[PDB]
Amino acid sequence: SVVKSEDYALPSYVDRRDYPLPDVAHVKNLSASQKALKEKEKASWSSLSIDEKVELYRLKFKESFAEMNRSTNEWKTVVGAAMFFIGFTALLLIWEKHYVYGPIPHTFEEEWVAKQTKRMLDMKVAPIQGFSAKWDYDKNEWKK
Amino acid sequence: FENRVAEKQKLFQEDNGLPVHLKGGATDNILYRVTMTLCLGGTLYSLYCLGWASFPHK
Amino acid sequence: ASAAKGDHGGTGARTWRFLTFGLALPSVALCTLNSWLHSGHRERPAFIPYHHLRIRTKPFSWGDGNHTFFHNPRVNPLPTGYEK
Amino acid sequence: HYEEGPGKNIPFSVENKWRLLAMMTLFFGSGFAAPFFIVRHQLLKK
Amino acid sequence: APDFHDKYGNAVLASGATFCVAVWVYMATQIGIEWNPSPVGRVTPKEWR
Amino acid sequence: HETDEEFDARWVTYFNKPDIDAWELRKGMNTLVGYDLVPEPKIIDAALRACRRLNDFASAVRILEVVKDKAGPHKEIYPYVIQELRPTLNELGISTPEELGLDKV
Amino acid sequence: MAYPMQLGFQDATSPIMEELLHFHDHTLMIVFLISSLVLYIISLMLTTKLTHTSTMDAQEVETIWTILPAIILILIALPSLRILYMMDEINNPSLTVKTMGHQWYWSYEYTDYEDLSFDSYMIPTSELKPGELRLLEVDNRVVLPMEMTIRMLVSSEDVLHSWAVPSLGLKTDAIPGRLNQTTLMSSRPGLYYGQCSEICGSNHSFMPIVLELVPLKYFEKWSASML
Amino acid sequence: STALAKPQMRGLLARRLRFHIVGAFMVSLGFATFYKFAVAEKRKKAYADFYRNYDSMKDFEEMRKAGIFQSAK
Amino acid sequence: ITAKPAKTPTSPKEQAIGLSVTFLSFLLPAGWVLYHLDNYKKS
Amino acid sequence: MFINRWLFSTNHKDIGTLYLLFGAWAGMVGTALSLLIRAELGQPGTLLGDDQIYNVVVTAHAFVMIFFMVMPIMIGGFGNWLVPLMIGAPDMAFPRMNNMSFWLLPPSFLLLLASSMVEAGAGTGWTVYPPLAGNLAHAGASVDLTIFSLHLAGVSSILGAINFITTIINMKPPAMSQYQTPLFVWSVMITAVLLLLSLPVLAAGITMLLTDRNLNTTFFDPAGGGDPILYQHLFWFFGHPEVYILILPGFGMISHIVTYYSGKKEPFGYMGMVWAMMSIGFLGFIVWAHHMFTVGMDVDTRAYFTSATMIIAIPTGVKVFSWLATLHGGNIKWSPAMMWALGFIFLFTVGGLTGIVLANSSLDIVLHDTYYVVAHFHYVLSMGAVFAIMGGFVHWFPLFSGYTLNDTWAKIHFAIMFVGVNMTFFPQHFLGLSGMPRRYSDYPDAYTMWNTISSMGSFISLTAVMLMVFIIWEAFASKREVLTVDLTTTNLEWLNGCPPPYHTFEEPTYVNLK
Ligand SMILES: CCCCCCCCCCCCCCCCCC(=O)OCC(COC(=O)CCCCCCCCCCCCCCCCC)OC(=O)CCCCCCCCCCCCCCCCC
Ligand code: HEA
Ligand code: HEA
Ligand SMILES: CCCCC/C=C\C/C=C\C/C=C\C/C=C\CCCC(=O)O[C@H](COC(=O)CCCCCCCCCCCCCCCCC)COP(=O)(O)OCCN
Ligand SMILES: CCCCCC/C=C\CCCCCCCCCC(=O)O[C@H](COC(=O)CCCCCCCCCCCCCCC)COP(=O)(O)OC[C@@H](O)CO
Ligand SMILES: CCCCCCCCCCO[C@@H]1O[C@H](CO)[C@@H](O[C@H]2O[C@H](CO)[C@@H](O)[C@H](O)[C@H]2O)[C@H](O)[C@H]1O
Ligand SMILES: C[C@H](CCC(=O)O)[C@H]1CC[C@H]2[C@@H]3[C@H](O)C[C@@H]4C[C@H](O)CC[C@]4(C)[C@H]3C[C@H](O)[C@]12C
Ligand SMILES: C[C@H](CCC(=O)O)[C@H]1CC[C@H]2[C@@H]3[C@H](O)C[C@@H]4C[C@H](O)CC[C@]4(C)[C@H]3C[C@H](O)[C@]12C
Ligand code: CUA
Ligand SMILES: [O-][O-]
Ligand SMILES: [Cu+2]
Ligand SMILES: [Mg+2]
Ligand code: NA
Repeated sequence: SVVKSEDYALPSYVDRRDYPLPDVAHVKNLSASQKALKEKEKASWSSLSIDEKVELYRLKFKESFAEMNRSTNEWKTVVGAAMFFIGFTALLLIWEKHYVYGPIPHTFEEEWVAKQTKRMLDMKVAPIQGFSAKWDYDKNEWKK
Repeated sequence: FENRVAEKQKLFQEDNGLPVHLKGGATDNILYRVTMTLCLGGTLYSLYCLGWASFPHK
Repeated sequence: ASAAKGDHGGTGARTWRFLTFGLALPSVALCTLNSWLHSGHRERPAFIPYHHLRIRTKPFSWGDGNHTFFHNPRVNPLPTGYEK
Repeated sequence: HYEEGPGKNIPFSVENKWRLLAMMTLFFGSGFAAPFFIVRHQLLKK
Repeated sequence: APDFHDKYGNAVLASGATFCVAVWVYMATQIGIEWNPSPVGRVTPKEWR
Repeated sequence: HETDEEFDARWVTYFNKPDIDAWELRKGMNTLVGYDLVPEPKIIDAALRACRRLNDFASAVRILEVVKDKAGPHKEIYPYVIQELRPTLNELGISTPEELGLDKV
Repeated sequence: MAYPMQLGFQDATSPIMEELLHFHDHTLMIVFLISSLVLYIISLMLTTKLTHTSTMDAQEVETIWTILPAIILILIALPSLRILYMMDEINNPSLTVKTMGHQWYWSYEYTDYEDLSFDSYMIPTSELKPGELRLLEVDNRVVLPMEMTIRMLVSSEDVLHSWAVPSLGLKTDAIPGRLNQTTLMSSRPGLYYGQCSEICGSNHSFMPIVLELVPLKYFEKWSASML
Repeated sequence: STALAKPQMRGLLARRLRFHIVGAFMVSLGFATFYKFAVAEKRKKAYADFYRNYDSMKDFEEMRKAGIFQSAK
Repeated sequence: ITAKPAKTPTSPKEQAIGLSVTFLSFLLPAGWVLYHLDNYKKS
Repeated sequence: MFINRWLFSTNHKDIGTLYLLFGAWAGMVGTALSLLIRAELGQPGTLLGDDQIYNVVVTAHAFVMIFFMVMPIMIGGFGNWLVPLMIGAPDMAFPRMNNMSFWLLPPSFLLLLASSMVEAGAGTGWTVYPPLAGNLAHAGASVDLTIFSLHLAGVSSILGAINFITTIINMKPPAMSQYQTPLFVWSVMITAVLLLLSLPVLAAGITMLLTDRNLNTTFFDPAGGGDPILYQHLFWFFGHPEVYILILPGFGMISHIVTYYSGKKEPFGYMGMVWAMMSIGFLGFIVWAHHMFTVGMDVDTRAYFTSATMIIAIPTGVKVFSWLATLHGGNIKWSPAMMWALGFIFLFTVGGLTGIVLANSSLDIVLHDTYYVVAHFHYVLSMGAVFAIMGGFVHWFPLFSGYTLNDTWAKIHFAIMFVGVNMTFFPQHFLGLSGMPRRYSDYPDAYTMWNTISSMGSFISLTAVMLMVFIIWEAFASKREVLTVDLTTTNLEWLNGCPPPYHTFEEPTYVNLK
């Protein structure tokens, strides 16, 4: 029933698939009816009804193996919330770009970059693989 | 000299609840207050000096 | 130094076996690798009949008198130079 | 002797969660803010 | 009995993924960020000398 | 290193001890399920009969549960085990977890 | 120089830089393999309901995971040290050039015959000619003969700097009171760029290196032109 | 139909591990082969091809004509 | 781990408050300094 | 009573709590500095100023993260809280000296603050190399305050090391040998031996820098016959051990976490784990010059240091495979601490492997002083040391506080942080291979895309840090008091409840010999 803080020095109940028979019964204090059932249990189990058998099981254990092993929907909450917060971060980045950053240098302007690109090809920057390798110097175009 | 350790043992085991750094009596409190006042005052002073040194001066 | 290791509590057989297999023999293994890896003959240098080397003031009491005890023909010249 | 148990073994109080939020906000906020204001100080200094 | 994740997990996942993609796409494409992609297959080289 | 046969026999003897107590039943099962095996029917048989001597029906059901659980994805093991145990289940009146509906969330 | 969205090394301009590229490919294969094996094994450990929680004996398996990494390390160290000793080889240069680091620019001295020296400063962004590269150009490039073994001597007249040219595989610290030597051999003409590679104060980011590799006859014309 | 036969009941975890560590080896092998052709040999071929008939004077003259050099107009 | 129910449960509304207050306490001071950077690099 | 308890402490748990508070606050400072770095680099051009203000930020970022966040949290915080409990001891050997190791850190931090406020700050790198750090290129008080900051941090840790070694050798139950103590205890003891031996050398080195700057010595000044490279040897003789100091307590916490959430009573291959930590600690003293492969050393020296550095992969690999073998066969509990530890195993492995790349002196010529190095050490520090810290904090927070966290929130926090650190640092490999130098406030235009992405990653990690503060608040706000935990038979620190009483083990454990 009710676990108390002053009880950490005592054996406790656990539902763990690799500790199938815990140190204590799930239900410690039995009612008059429950004690009766435990007396019946000393006779043949064939004389136990299904409902009574389940009640004996639920005296001893909290969750069954199928119950303790159940999957949950938690991953949906975790993945969606994480995406929410990652989305929130982009708001910060938008704010930074709007109020903090000034213009970037003029070397990123389209005409500068076109000229820069030609000069890099003229000096054959990375001509084996990296860059000029990808320019067709005969056809004067990017290698298709 | 004579061995007066037993009398110091009696003094420092007296059940008066005092922590060891004060158990010698009123002299301990004086020395403690001198020490702590110098430490805390000197620390305040060091902070003042930071503030002074943090801006262009002289 | 404290070296960089750590144990004691008790220096005992178990600790010294730990040191033997965990530090001492691995170090021997490493040095064995390093050595048998830098082997491979060096070029023997030009023979020069320096007077402070290949000393003979009395014949050696074995062989022909003129060969050192662990004479290696490949790398130990005689006073007149490398043999054969 | 000292007080023992959850929320008693700490140099700050958790008796009121909103007082606590203020404390924690001052505590972590002041550490996060200090580098921005030092940078401002150095940029303003000269 | 259904927990928070049974009740709301589907909505959290859908709304979170939607917000995230939309705001990042916007940040990436609509506010003047210079990504400086490769000029290969993009830039026409222009005379500089 | 014992043969499987000697391992199994040790565990059958363990659970067959007539005056085995509750602590020993639990110790035995909780130890056994740490190994990389699903216990042989002859072991489970001895364990269920110890449950009988200890007037503990619920642990009998729990033992059937952990046998199924130890098989992991190997779905053929539990029906074979239940097959081999059905004489004992009948003799002792042990309902399976499934019969008790304890296999459903 | 580097180009936008580059993932790997600048194209090799020297034989030693090509050796490093092949050695890096070899080592990165191993890094990717071990990384991916660890990732896979993590997923393998985490994806079964089967259990085994009693004590496991470790001796046999630890032979394998000490001997196999030992062999892999040897397979990295063998080509690694081959290249190390290759870089160190007697190369007999035909030219020596000195460079001196300063806050914040490089000077160069060609004192084999003529006593030539000059300073090399970054071109400010506001003075770049159209199509020139931000933070990388200099006013006076290190003119050098291609396809020739060159001895570069590096030092500093103030704080530490470091003289680097990635596409030649070069990085030599510039330390006052010390004369460090490296060897430079460009397989190709062209312009090769590098940047100061030891923190040196206010303008550490802004003191680049530019080599200008040209045929010997053109190098000689250039030196002759400095009389 | 009749009696179920005894499935393997011992060492299921070890059997799973062995099968997949061997499988991981096979993939590693395979990947080593892919990488040596898609990356390492590709790079070796690219440099060897570039230089096999490379004309460093012709390359220089092209750069010179394009005006890239300070020292050689 | 097992635990008693919350002595002073924190509702989703309460969490939204604590979260917002926490995030603001990091963002607003830094924001103020960074917003005013240009205003600093001239004084 | 408040002052007696919190300023005059002689209690290992309260002193551990002070260290955790201190290190958390330091972690905010260090995070702010990292965001200033990444704001400067987040687009081309100049945001703040030239390399001076920028590298004052970089320098402070490193000192704060290493000396005021990681070491106080791992060694002062988890070490003080956990080590006496894990050996059943009633406190540390020198409970009063322990309190001085703590109270030296706020003064140390104040000196670091003062260094950045006076003059133009110490824009030297955390390595503080002369002559840049000398009295002509860094005239004025900033570098001297930085040296004094390190002196006080050094004394704090040396005394703490003396305390931990003495406690761990002398205060175990009389039946417990060293080979019956938990791996986290081993990891602290070995870390403490490394601190004891390495910090005095650093102290010697920075004292010589102090006297070069103020008493006209010339240890590092060629004009007097000194040598800047001597400083580098002295610094790195400490600085390589220091990175093993930063990771070893992390290894010890990872061992406990992986064991616990695999449902195991013990880590796989205990004696191999002890061997591996001792081996790493020993090898960590004979490799320092791999920080110096471009300074001009002779080729045989570079070959020795290449080889000796790579062999550390062997014991480290034993630990990685033993963690995997601890997971093997487990009943895995997918707790947030387990997520931190799994992320640790993989990402620490990636960073260790790029360290092995860097160990090759030939390739290090091209990689040295580039962002490849930055990528290497942030995988082992931002995704190794920090993940071990986060895993241990979420695992043991209920022990220290008596309250549970919200596990779903902690899992969200892990997910955000995982994305953020990988987005920040993985592209820095490309920046390094392609030649972007360290300690630059601005970069050639070709480097823009990956710098942009890396700075976006740093903001995601900032969102995680903020969320962590809220999560800790939520736990203290809701007050879910712990009842029981699993596996106390193999996790003694839990067996006095949550939180444990001020005094524990007043009656020591009973352990017999047989
Ligand atoms: C959690 C996500 C957060 C978001 C942030 C990202 C996280 C990282 C995940 C990203 C996961 C990526 C897995 C492999 C990435 C290699 C990319 C590459 O093409 O590499 C190129 C090389 C250099 O290569 C070259 O010299 C030429 C390259 C181009 C070849 C010709 C093709 C031309 C077109 C190029 C197309 C691109 C090819 C890519 C091909 C891609 C194949 C995979 O660079 C390098 O060495 C950089 C790497 C240095 C050391 C890290 C190795 C350890 C990683 C193993 C597990 C991943 C851990 C990630 C850590 C996290 C993983 C879980
Ligand atoms: C926690 C901190 C930490 C840790 C643990 C490490 C661990 C290692 N580090 Fe690193 N390092 C730093 C932090 C760290 N480092 C820092 C901060 C710097 C920069 C200093 C500065 O300049 O500011 C740096 C710099 C640095 C350099 C200098 C580079 C330069 O400046 O040019 C080198 C070179 O050898 C290096 C190597 C290594 C190696 C080989 C390891 C090894 O210990 C890694 C061993 C681990 C593995 C290899 C992974 C696990 C193993 C297996 C799965 C087995 C199979 C593997 C193989 C067979 C290879 N580190
Ligand atoms: C432990 C060490 C550590 C850590 C964690 C970090 C974290 C980060 N670092 Fe840092 N960094 C260094 C140590 C570290 N760094 C060092 C030594 C240098 C070299 C200095 C030099 O060149 O001189 C360096 C350099 C460096 C550079 C290169 C600067 C240059 O060369 O110009 C960059 C650039 O992006 C960078 C960025 C970041 C970022 C974005 C993070 C982020 O990932 C940070 C994100 C936040 C966290 C990881 C949380 C931290 C807080 C806690 C863990 C407390 C949690 C609280 C409780 C448990 C209660 N770092
Ligand atoms: C581990 C491998 C080696 C193990 C040791 C091997 C031999 C040890 C023998 C005794 C050593 C004692 C000293 C003897 C002096 C010389 C032996 C030196 C060791 C040796 O063996 O030297 C060899 C010469 O031996 C020679 O001359 C002649 C060698 C034989 C003659 C010995 C003469 C008697 C010496 C007198 C001893 C007096 C002792 C008095 C002690 C009094 C103490 C109170 C060297 O060979 P090499 O061909 O010249 O060079 C190698 C070329 N490839
Ligand atoms: C640039 C200028 C930098 C200046 C930095 C100065 C910083 C420090 C201010 C130091 C003030 C020191 C005040 C006295 C400290 C005495 C400590 C001591 O003596 O500690 C003792 C333990 O250390 C032991 O023994 C072992 C032996 C005693 C160690 C005492 C060391 C003092 C620290 C000096 C610095 C050392 C650095 C060394 C390496 C370079 C006792 O431990 P307690 O826990 O107290 O009691 C335990 C009780 O059972 C005793 O009855
Ligand atoms: C690297 C870590 C930092 C991450 C980024 C922080 C995320 C943004 C947080 C918001 O910060 C606020 O932004 C306002 C702008 O939105 C500023 O108001 C400023 O701008 C307003 C309008 O332009 C005026 O009304 C105000 O008076 C003026 O102070 C205000 O000072 C600042 O606190
Ligand atoms: C002997 C010692 C302790 C054994 C014990 O008393 O429990 C053990 C612990 C770790 C062992 C080492 C580690 O398992 C790592 C290596 C593994 C190789 O298979 C043998 C050498 C190897 C270096 C081992 C030698 C030796 O067996 C060590 C050092
Ligand atoms: C780096 C250090 C010198 C520091 C100094 O300049 O002050 C020197 C002193 C002794 C040297 C070592 C010793 O000379 C012994 C070895 C000699 C080998 O040729 C290189 C490795 C070798 C292990 C050396 C490495 C390195 O050069 C050492 C360690
Ligand atoms: Cu000159 Cu950096
Ligand atoms: O230092 O690695
Ligand atoms: Cu190192
Ligand atoms: Mg350097
Ligand atoms: Na910038």
